[PDB]
Amino acid sequence: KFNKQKSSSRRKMRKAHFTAPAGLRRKIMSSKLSKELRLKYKTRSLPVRKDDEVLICRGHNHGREGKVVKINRKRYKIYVERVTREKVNGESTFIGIHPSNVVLTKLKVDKNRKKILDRKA
Amino acid sequence: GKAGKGTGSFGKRNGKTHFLCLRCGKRSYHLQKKKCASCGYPSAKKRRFNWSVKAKRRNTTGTGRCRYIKTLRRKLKNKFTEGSTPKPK
Amino acid sequence: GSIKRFRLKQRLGKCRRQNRPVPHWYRLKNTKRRHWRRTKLGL
Amino acid sequence: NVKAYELRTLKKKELLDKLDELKKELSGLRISKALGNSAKNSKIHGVRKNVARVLTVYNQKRKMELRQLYKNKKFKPYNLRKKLTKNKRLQLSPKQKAAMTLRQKKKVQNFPQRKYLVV
RNA sequence: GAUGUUAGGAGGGCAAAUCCGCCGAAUUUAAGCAUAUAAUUAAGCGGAAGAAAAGAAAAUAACUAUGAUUCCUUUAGUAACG
RNA sequence: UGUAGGAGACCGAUAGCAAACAAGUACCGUGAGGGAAAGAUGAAAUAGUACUCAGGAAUGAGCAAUUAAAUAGUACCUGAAA
RNA sequence: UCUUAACCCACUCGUCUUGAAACACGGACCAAGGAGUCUAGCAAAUGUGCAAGUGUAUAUGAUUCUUUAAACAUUUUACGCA
RNA sequence: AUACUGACGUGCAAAUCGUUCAUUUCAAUCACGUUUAGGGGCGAAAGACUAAUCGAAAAGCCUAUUAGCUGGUUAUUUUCGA
RNA sequence: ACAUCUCCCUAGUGCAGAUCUUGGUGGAAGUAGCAACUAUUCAAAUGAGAACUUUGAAGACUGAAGUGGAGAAGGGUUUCUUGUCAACUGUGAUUGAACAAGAGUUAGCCGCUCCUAAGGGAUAGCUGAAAAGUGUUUAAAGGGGUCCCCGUCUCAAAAGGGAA
RNA sequence: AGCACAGUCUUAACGAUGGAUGUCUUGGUUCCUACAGCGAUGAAGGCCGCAGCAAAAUGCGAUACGCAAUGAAAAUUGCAGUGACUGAAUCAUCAGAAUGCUGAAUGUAAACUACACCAAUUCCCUGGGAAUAGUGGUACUCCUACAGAAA
Repeated sequence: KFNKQKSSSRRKMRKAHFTAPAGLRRKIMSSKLSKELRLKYKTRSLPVRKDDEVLICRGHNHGREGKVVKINRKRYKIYVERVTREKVNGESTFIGIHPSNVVLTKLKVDKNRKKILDRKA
Repeated sequence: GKAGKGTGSFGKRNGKTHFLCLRCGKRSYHLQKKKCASCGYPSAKKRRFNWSVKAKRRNTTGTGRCRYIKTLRRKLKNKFTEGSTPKPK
Repeated sequence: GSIKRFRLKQRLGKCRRQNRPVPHWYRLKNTKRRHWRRTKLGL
Repeated sequence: NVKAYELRTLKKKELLDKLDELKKELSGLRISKALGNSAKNSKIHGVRKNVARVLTVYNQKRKMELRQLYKNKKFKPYNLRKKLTKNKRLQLSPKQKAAMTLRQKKKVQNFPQRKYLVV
């Protein structure tokens, strides 16, 4: 913006969003952190891991809480346990949720994640 | 003449006078005079000319692999790191 | 014709190998197919 | 599956023996693949890469031993020797390019470009 | 001056926008056309660089003179050629 | 010109680089060469047309069935004129 | 509004052409694309600013440095035309 | 490939088919290999032939050549008007 | 996603027409047409469905200058088995040189491969700005013998020559 | 269960037919800024390969859609394998690897996987033991140095 090196064109920014490397995709699988935890760490946002616990804030399933099943980094969908959906034949899969539609409560904290939390503090 | 012009001519058109060309690859090797028409061979020089722009572009550098030019890119920025490695943990 | 040399032999086997349709296991995650009388190799 | 750091420890006779053993197994896998009857074919990827990892480590160690053998004076193998532009390889040295005549040197010594201000 | 698979080395080839060398036309214009024009251009064969080329006076002036090169603004569509 | 950026009172799929795409490709020419047509479902197909009946089989229909929407059914946006 | 009726009138449009309804020419039909422009230099006209002057040229300057690729300023007496 | 100016003449065919006729041991016919390339070749000569192309091939470029000549040249109302 | 008539700059700005360009589409019309090469029939099998698939019985034709064997060019998996019927197979079609899956070409002795010819490309030189034009034409370059004697090279016949 | 001349023309409704219009757009475009040569240390070009299941682009080269190293760093799935409480699985970086056959292409060649000649050669082990006909070298011109020959 005030920097005149980095582009503000729509076209390039979109292209970067779509052709993103896996690490870049992982970066934009971030979610807002739950309100007391947010206060505790003074941390707005964290990248989700597969075993985390979210509350859904948008879509028809808003106000459902639950553990995260699977992440699809590539096409930008997380899967949550209580947003099941049956297919056309009646077979059950999970509804995909955009990561900005959910707020994160319980983070699973590994050594690396702890080091990141330490960096944020 | 039944084997005359047109239909009679095309019927007798067996026997290829052009083959692949080892250097050029475009089917431009004339067998009888032992010469490739485009890109030369067996001439040391590459035979080409500036009147067809289309021909000039469709055999440009970057048509193929560019095995070493591609490798040299990124290497040029890095340069200073010659012969070296990121240090051990 | 009946007579041939190694480069021609290899290429014809290559073209035969190439011609085969796209595999369906890839598809569930287009085609250029040659028919011999209609389109000649032109080698 | 193999770990590069573990491989670097090993003796050359032993490392090559391991490589040959892996090759025999890989060959067996290729025979199983060709046979096609209840194939365990997905293992081939892993084995080919393990062989690749082994070959890199052996080649690195051998190269380093040859490099150590040719450590000093002129006449290192030119494969081993520095890769840089042909023009750079061809030219006279920067050291020589910088160097200049005695009459010029005396002139340089006579007229230094000093730093200055104005009252 | 030969000879050498002698020892150490080099050149060759590709790419070409800008750059430099040769070689080098016609359509066209004149309401025709032959000189002039197009044009010291297009094509052709060569050589370079990240820029090159030019460069330290066998220069201009006729002034109270200036003082290597390049480039811009200019002189100037002028002296002049036809 | 090659690569890397930043751009725009530019074009918006018969336009714009020949090329928004598996295009300097398919395809055509003995060969030098010539050289295309070719984007859009939906929010989500980890929602892609289940099941039943009549059908040799294509297919059709459903009191059946996904979706907010199927005269949205994958040669899927809107869908003009002849 | 649409619709036939009936009375009165009504000859293929475009075209070059003295003269086209022509036994002159182009037009099976529909859709989309499809043709007095831009630059240079000159002129008059009119608007507009200044005036015996005028035009800041090239260029320098800045707490100019998302816009800003213009806008601003002319040293704490070049040049065009008159 | 002489004639039937036969059939065919939106073909079976960008020269075919039928019937007729000429040629057949030599200035014979056929293949394969080979030679000569565009104001150039090659020509028992017809301006013949030189890849369905010839009183100057094909390809690309100069090129968006040029044209007192042909065709086309797009909304409305109102005014003066050859 | 859309406007601006409040005002004003800017334009690749208004189509019926160019035997316009490009794309679609009619009327012509279920019409022209599917006219070379003597002839097919009967019964059965297959299959959802048979004039033109398969089998059998008849009748016939090609008539060894063969719709027969072998081969070259050229094509290039077209072969072959197993499936098979969306499109194609200008009628039908279960057929197929179509489509899908696989399989298949084994040489001391058969060819190429070796040799030279008509020939092509170079060396030695010499010309040409170079590009190229030439080819022993002012040669200190390849081979055989035991320091001598020969002595430009190379590619060019799948029907000449040639080891089995 | 009856009743409708048919055709042609025209009209409206409702559709087929067709792909215009509108709406988009990981594309073009021009300008400006910036750096800017690769090659006998074998390039570009071109072939021939390479995926467990793999055709075409992409990618890569017999170690072949990744190797080593680094920084990120727990997942990866079409099937199937694999890995995680950090040198594996995933990415990006990529300075060490490797680097097919060719191609100036350079041993003589060339519708050849043809053909010479000279070196035989490679690995393991600490000064010895095993392997393989495999692997190299051998173009033309030039220069500097050396050599024994000549006049």
